[PDB]
Amino acid sequence: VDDAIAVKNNEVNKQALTYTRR
Amino acid sequence: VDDAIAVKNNEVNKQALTYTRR
Amino acid sequence: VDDAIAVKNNEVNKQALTYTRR
Amino acid sequence: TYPAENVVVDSDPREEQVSSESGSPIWERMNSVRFLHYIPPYTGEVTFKLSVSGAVPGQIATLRLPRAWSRPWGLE
Amino acid sequence: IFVERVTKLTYEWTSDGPKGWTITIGYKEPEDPILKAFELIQYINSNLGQLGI
Amino acid sequence: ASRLLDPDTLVELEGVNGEWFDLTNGTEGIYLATEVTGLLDPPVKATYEEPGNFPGARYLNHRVLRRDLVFGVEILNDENDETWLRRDSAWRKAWSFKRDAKLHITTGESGHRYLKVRLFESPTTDMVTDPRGREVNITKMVVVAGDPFWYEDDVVYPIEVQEDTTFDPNPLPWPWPQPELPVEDIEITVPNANPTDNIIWPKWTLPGSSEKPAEPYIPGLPWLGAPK
Amino acid sequence: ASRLLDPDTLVELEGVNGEWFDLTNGTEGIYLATEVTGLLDPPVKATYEEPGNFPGARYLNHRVLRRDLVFGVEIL
Amino acid sequence: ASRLLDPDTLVELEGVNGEWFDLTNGTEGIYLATEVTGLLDPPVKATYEEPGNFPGARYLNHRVLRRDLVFGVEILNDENDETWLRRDSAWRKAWSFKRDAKLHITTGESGHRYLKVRLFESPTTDMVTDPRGREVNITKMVVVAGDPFWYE
Amino acid sequence: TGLPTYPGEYYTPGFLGTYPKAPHVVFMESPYTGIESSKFTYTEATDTSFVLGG
Amino acid sequence: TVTITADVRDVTGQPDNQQWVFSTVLRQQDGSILTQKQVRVNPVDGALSVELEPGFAIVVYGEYRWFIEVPETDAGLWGLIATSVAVPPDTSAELLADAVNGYLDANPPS
Amino acid sequence: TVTITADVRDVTGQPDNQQWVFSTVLRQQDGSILTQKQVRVNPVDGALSVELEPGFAIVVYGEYRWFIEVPETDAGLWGLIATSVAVPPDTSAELLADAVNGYLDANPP
Amino acid sequence: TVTITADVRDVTGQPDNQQWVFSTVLRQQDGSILTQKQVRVNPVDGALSVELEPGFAIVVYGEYRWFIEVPETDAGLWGLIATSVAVPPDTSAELLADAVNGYLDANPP
Amino acid sequence: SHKFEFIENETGTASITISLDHYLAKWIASHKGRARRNVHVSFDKQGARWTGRMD
Amino acid sequence: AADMTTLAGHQQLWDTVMKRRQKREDERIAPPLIRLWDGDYKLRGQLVGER
Amino acid sequence: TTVTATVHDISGRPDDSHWTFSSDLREQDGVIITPRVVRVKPFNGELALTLPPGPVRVTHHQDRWLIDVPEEDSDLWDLIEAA
Repeated sequence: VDDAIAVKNNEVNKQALTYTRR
Repeated sequence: VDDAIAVKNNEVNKQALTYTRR
Repeated sequence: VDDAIAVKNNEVNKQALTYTRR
Repeated sequence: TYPAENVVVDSDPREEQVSSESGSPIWERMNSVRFLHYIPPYTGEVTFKLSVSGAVPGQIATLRLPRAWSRPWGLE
Repeated sequence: IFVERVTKLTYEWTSDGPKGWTITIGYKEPEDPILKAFELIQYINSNLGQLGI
Repeated sequence: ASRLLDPDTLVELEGVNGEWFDLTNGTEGIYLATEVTGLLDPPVKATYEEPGNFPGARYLNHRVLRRDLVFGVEILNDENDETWLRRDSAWRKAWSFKRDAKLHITTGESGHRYLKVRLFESPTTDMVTDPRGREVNITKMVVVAGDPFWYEDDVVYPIEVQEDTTFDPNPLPWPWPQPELPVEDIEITVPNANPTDNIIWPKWTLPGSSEKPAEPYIPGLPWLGAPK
Repeated sequence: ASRLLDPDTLVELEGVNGEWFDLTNGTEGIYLATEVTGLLDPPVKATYEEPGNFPGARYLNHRVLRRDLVFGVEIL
Repeated sequence: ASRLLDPDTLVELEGVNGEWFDLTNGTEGIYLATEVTGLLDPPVKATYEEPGNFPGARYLNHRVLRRDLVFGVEILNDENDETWLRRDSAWRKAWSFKRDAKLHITTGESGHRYLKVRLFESPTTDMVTDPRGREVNITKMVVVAGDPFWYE
Repeated sequence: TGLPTYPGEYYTPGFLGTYPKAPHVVFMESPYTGIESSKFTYTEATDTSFVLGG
Repeated sequence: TVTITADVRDVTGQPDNQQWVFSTVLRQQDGSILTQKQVRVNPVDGALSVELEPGFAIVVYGEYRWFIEVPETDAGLWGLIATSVAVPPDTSAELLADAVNGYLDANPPS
Repeated sequence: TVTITADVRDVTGQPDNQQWVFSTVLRQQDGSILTQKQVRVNPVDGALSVELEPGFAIVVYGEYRWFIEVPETDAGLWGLIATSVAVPPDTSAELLADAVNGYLDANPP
Repeated sequence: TVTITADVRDVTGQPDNQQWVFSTVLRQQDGSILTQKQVRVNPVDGALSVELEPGFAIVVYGEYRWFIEVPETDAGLWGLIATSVAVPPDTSAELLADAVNGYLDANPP
Repeated sequence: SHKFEFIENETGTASITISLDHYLAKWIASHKGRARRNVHVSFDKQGARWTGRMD
Repeated sequence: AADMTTLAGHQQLWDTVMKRRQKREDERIAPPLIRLWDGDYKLRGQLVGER
Repeated sequence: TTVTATVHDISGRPDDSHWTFSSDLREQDGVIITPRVVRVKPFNGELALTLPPGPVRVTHHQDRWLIDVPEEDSDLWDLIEAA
């Protein structure tokens, strides 16, 4: 379901902040 | 399930044309 | 569902080795 | 010659809240002020006070009040 | 009321009619993390081009 | 006490071409059948959230859904243009997916209300054998009211201007200093602003100026004439 | 008052070779069996949306679908 | 040896407009209708884990959930403003999704307690034939208490 | 501090549109909204002085 | 247009705002047709007030139905109903009051 | 109009705050119409206090149902309950043994 | 009120904290109405102590039920259980006394 | 719900999911109310302390 | 134009605004006009019947 | 042939609930009159309509009548009570 891909997308977005900044 | 992942992949491949060229 | 995303993640990790050396 | 800016005001948040007979964009001149408040269920007597400037005797406004019931009968 | 500019408009239509509009008000970062990876790669390739000059 | 229960209930359909059916008395050879779902209250979705690792849940919101109304019509097979076939054709012609028919219900206890209705699925008839050879056929209706309530006519109250409040625009700064314009105050009392179980959003119809604007309008240019 | 219901309904198949079958009279030994599904009206997908918190739904589309006919034939 | 079982149990509903229904005696023409689910205990989610290869499981938590309360009410069809239609509308007026009604239980063995109750689904009567022509009708109630305890 | 003024393309029959002088559009997320789903993000400022050069 | 009126309470003197229902048989008044439409009136803060057309009307309230002739003037509603309402069931306080009277008085000097 | 009161306790002398219930039949009092509405009253910290209109009233308390006559001036509730059970309307003017010799008592204010 | 007491233990000499139930029939005593509320008392470390109003009370414990008369001064609960009456005394005389005393309080000399 | 991650010699992250009716979620939302605008968290457990700033 | 002096003209104004709402409803469900053009921008045709 | 009425509730307000008009199939003044059951709605409690002379069926909720319509113009109550 779309929601399961959306949940894992949101976790990867919060872990990408280890590696990037504005 | 694997069909929905294949659809999500085709949408990202299209949006990546904003940010890429040969 | 989560196991299918995990299988596809493992296959992408094996294919990324074409493009990377640690 | 266009109709004057005679208007329908509709308080409902789903629709364009002010519309003119002319098709003039009078709702854009509201500066994002909105009508916000409904008449609650089972509301009896209410007094509505309007004010007008620039009008002449013989012009009328109207107040229009829908009647929508959850059921085909009962609920009075 | 929070005000700023419409930065992205998406439209979608299917054989069941319109899906409507996706509107972004203000400057949101790409929702798919991979599109944020491509956005950083575009920035590098432009910098890497001027460093070669 | 001893009593026959014979209700006053009258059910009528007005179709998308303005043709009418009495589903109670069946003067068009059509009657409402013994299965109805989706009269009375419309469906509601109620949403709750977990309050963290604590007892119970918290209310968020609720929403009225579309009214999915499921019913049958019994169609009597008589002679000439009163055949089942002709009546089932006449019945099908009353309904649309795009245009609202309206279902009217009348009682002595509440008067008259109507529901605006459309097809959600195509009408069905069971065809175990040729329906032209059957003495009655039931057609199944799956219908939607996307505006889910029951309507009376909308009440209109007139509000009359009685003082001339016209003024000269030309002496004024822009925009006009509304604290020093001439003003009339109009009061209207409504005895029953909302009898119903639902919230009511009022509407107003307001008269614009009776006096001609200060400048003509040129399509393709901004009209600078507003201040005067 | 008193009547026999005896319709004049004729059902025929013309095949892909121009061969004909009368399924009412069975002069070729074949009759339409009881229980037919898919004559009369074709199936339709009505599309509605229920977004936000306003009461009810919006109509978006309706499409006439592929008609499926399920039937049987009695072969003597 | 020999007894009638006749308990003093009183069930009352206090509506969102402060109207009252006695659901034991039906002086407003309404009675509680046989099968009730949810009066006597709130649902609980007990969480356990079974990781690795130990025998058994480890407890992590338990939480009291919102309580679903499913019941019906028998509405008698009498004359004048005491028809089924007047009673089922008066009954409907006592209930809300947004405001809380109170369901009051009194028993001599333990006194008076009440539950704060909301609609969860719209009340429904089956309509095999016109409800007004039936001599009684059952309105089905699906009700929620998000605060799941019985208060003094 | 003055009372709001409008561009003269308003008042004109059949016009619709935004000029930056006078925004009008509000998407209300209050009851009876009509919007299908939403995400609002607020991001704080993350940097007090800038260093440049090389 | 005759105003029929009453003040309506429960046993504690608090207002009762349960609806009162007015209707008629079909008949003609001053040339217009009067229909059987049930007019439902709320008491407002316990005050009931309704415009009715003269002649026959039906009043309904809870279990009760009463028939009234709306008089051509401005009457109070209990006066039209009263003949059709059963008297409150006789209870004994007047007997006990008499029996506890009939003193032989105390008159202490302190 | 008229106030009826009681102090209401359990066998341990602590307050009992269960509801009393008050109603009447449809009738006219001081001009007004009095309806059949069942009014529910909770004692507060053990004090029961209710405004009641004069004349006939019904009092329900658990299993019990007393028919009472509200006096024209303020009173204790238990005197009205006691009157209702001790003197049925058929009491035949038995005159109470001079109210049991009046209990041989009286006092001025 | 009067304090009524017992020491409560199991056959092994450990204290037994299961609840005792106290109630009465509806009556007036002093200025107050006493209600049919069932009041549940835990023994504390096996000491049962409860303050009761004098006169008729009902004691319940497990399967057993007893009609005690509470005396005017402090007493052991077992002496009242051993002397418990077969069936409740009537209030017929008390209801007449209350009705007269009420009507007298409604209009003094 | 909540989550936090400690990484050796690298930036860990944390998140909190919260109801909007919570008095602290209303305080995070109202930037009008915080004269000193940054928001910091501490998670304390078994002598360990995760601390960080809202992105 | 409608007569603002009488209720019949307030009804005509209402019915004019309700007609404009209906045209906006029909325009929101209408698909875009799609056209295909060649390398020198000549029109090939309008596309209708895409999935 | 013109018929009129004013229609009210017991409180003298308009009753705009629909009346119903129909006939048997017949010819009057060279026009065929069909069995179609026309719903007619009072406006501000007034109703006015044209009817062909001779028999007409009138209905209002459960009330049914068979009026006989004259050449001259007339009030609907006077026609209804003549049944």
